[PDB]
Amino acid sequence: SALGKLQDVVNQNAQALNTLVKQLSSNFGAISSVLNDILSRLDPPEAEV
Amino acid sequence: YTMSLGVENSVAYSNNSIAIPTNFTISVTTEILPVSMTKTSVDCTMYICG
Amino acid sequence: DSTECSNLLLQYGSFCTQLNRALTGIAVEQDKNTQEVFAQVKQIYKTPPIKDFGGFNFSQILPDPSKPSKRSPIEDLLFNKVTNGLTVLPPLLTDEMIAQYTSALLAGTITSGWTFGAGPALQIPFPMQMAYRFNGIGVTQNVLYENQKLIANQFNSAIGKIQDSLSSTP
Amino acid sequence: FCGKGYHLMSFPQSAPHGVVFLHVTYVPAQEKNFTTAPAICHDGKAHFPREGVFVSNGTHWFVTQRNFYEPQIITTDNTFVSGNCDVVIGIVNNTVYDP
Amino acid sequence: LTGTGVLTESNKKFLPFQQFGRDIADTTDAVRDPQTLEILDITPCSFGGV
Ligand SMILES: *[C@@H]1O[C@H](CO)[C@@H](O[C@@H]2O[C@H](CO)[C@@H](O)[C@H](O)[C@H]2NC(C)=O)[C@H](O)[C@H]1NC(C)=O
Ligand SMILES: *[C@@H]1O[C@H](CO)[C@@H](O[C@@H]2O[C@H](CO)[C@@H](O)[C@H](O)[C@H]2NC(C)=O)[C@H](O)[C@H]1NC(C)=O
Ligand SMILES: *[C@@H]1O[C@H](CO)[C@@H](O[C@@H]2O[C@H](CO)[C@@H](O)[C@H](O)[C@H]2NC(C)=O)[C@H](O)[C@H]1NC(C)=O
Ligand SMILES: *[C@@H]1O[C@H](CO)[C@@H](O[C@@H]2O[C@H](CO)[C@@H](O)[C@H](O)[C@H]2NC(C)=O)[C@H](O)[C@H]1NC(C)=O
Ligand SMILES: *[C@@H]1O[C@H](CO)[C@@H](O[C@@H]2O[C@H](CO)[C@@H](O)[C@H](O)[C@H]2NC(C)=O)[C@H](O)[C@H]1NC(C)=O
Ligand SMILES: *[C@@H]1O[C@H](CO)[C@@H](O)[C@H](O)[C@H]1NC(C)=O
Ligand SMILES: *[C@@H]1O[C@H](CO)[C@@H](O)[C@H](O)[C@H]1NC(C)=O
Repeated sequence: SALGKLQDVVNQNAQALNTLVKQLSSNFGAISSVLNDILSRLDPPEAEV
Repeated sequence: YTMSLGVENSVAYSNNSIAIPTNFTISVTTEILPVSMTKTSVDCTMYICG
Repeated sequence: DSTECSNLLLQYGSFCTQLNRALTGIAVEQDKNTQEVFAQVKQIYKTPPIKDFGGFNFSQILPDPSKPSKRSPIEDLLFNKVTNGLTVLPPLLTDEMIAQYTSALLAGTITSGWTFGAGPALQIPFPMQMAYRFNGIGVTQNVLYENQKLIANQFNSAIGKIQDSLSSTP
Repeated sequence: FCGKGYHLMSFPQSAPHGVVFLHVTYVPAQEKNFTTAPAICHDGKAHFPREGVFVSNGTHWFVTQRNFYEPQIITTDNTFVSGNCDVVIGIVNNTVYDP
Repeated sequence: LTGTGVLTESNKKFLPFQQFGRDIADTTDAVRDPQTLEILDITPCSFGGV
């Protein structure tokens, strides 16, 4: 634990990056979290929503 | 437990007593200081849209 | 307690985890700040029973044994003059512990000068410590020793005026 | 600012996303009690230490540098005169050698 | 399932019921193609900043 400050910097940066990447798997109230599915499933007036 | 702040010490103060070091210790201590992070960039358009 | 609201909130991902993580980081950083300010010495020093410091008077800054919190008069004045899912976390160091740390720092700097900050605490008479500090600003020792009572009187008067100024200015 | 103790020098070491400083410090050790005085009274003159501090090992009075015990004969070379003995509180009587 | 990338031979030992692979971001990483049952490694073609 001597190098804890640098390891903390690395862990916070990597963890923030991982959380940002994981946020792409949330649909945020939409039908799906994948844009390709929404494009290939719906008409444009609802696809825009 | 209730943590201890440190080991108690009573300095033998008087108005005519001085403590003079007869020796010394050459001590080396480390100080770790973060300097930079990883330089990341995000393609906002392709992140949101692909 | 709404179950449908929570069911909808799971669709938003780990926003709650981010906010709790950031607040936890702030909370531990506050304790780290207090440690770095106050916990600078691992020896708890105490002032001698006899307060013979060559005429210098530290009663306003030394702890008061009469008080239950063992705070100094100036510290007690400072503490008197400063007044849905949310929780307030108590600080790691209590006010009593911070007062003990401050008391240890005061006892070290009164009985040992700057020596306790660089190693073992080395006892030295306070007029001689203040003569060293006079050397540190380019003033010879004799200027202090020949005016020792006057310097002690000025120091005591200035400390008293600090207490009065704190008490009277909101 | 550069480690615990009286700073001597520091060495930088490169580290991943940071820097490590090796702070070399002078930490005093093996302290010994002495009897001290603010000044030495000699022939109605007050002698003060030029660089050090007056210490007594029990029988003799010496002048030593403040951060290391190194007693020396109290002479007119390592002391300066200011006033008489009637003003300094705690002055003690001792002879001041003259080369 | 729609996506864009390169289709290559894969050395990931899939289980027989397993049909497609997963990463952190949920964009498809590998698949088992129909009509052949062959497992294809999916990597999106190169991007970067200019
Ligand atoms: C200088 O002398 C004083 C006493 O005249 C020493 O102080 C004592 O130290 C011991 C050991 O730590 C304690 O048990 C006593 O309670 C202390 N007495 C007082 C009155 O404080 C001091 O340790 C001596 N210093 C050196 C460097 O020898
Ligand atoms: C000052 O302290 C040093 C160590 O901090 C002493 O050196 C030690 O001396 C003993 C006896 O001579 C040896 O057994 C050790 O091996 C030495 N240690 C080192 C690191 O060299 C030194 O003697 C002390 N000097 C005085 C005058 O007390
Ligand atoms: C140090 O200062 C304190 C306060 O500045 C002195 O305490 C005063 O003592 C006189 C008589 O003993 C009282 O009339 C005052 O009311 C005290 N002041 C307070 C604020 O309580 C103290 O005498 C001084 N000297 C020493 C040696 O402690
Ligand atoms: C204080 O220091 C002085 C000087 O080091 C000591 O005086 C010497 O003591 C030795 C003891 O055998 C004698 O041989 C020398 O002749 C003395 N020197 C002089 C100039 O007289 C003295 O003994 C020390 N006192 C204590 C209590 O340690
Ligand atoms: C230091 O020496 C001076 C001068 O030798 C001493 O002062 C004398 O003290 C005696 C005792 O009271 C008086 O009778 C003399 O009149 C004083 N002479 C002068 C010139 O003041 C002084 O007492 C000595 N101090 C110590 C602590 O021994
Ligand atoms: C220290 O105080 C005592 C009284 O407690 C006094 O007799 C002595 O002269 C003082 N010494 C110095 C150097 O002030
Ligand atoms: C046709 O596809 C089926 C899967 O539906 C597979 O079992 C079969 O082997 C395929 N036949 C050929 C000739 O590719």
